[PDB]
Amino acid sequence: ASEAKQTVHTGNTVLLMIKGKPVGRAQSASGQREYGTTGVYEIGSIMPQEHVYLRYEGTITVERLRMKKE
Amino acid sequence: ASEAKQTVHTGNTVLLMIKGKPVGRAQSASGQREYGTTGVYEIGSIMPQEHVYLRYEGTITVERLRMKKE
Repeated sequence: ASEAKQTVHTGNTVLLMIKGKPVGRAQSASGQREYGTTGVYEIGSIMPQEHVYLRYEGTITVERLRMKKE
Repeated sequence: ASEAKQTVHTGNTVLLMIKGKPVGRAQSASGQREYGTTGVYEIGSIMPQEHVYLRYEGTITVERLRMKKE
């Protein structure tokens, strides 16, 4: 039995590709992402009035076993 | 302590108003005041005999985040 209504990605389900070649023996990939969300405050209340996005940042980290070639 | 019970004013306990409308996004206000207080000296003592007020001056500075309107 194979159902689509629930499914999760897994290490076996996902290829990593660079320039149209799959990366062999990749052990992990970690993608991280940040928007710099800054809260707006003013005289008259302690509450945040608003949030603003100010600076996008992100990194991709890859661990791999060192092959003898490629 | 409850806001109704604090002994000290704090930024949330006060509002800034001009022409009967609250000034939004107010970050700070600084009020300064000078009296020109000058000491009088005379021959026979090294010490000021009295101080006198000469010229009142004062400035109020307001700083805000710039809104898209108002």
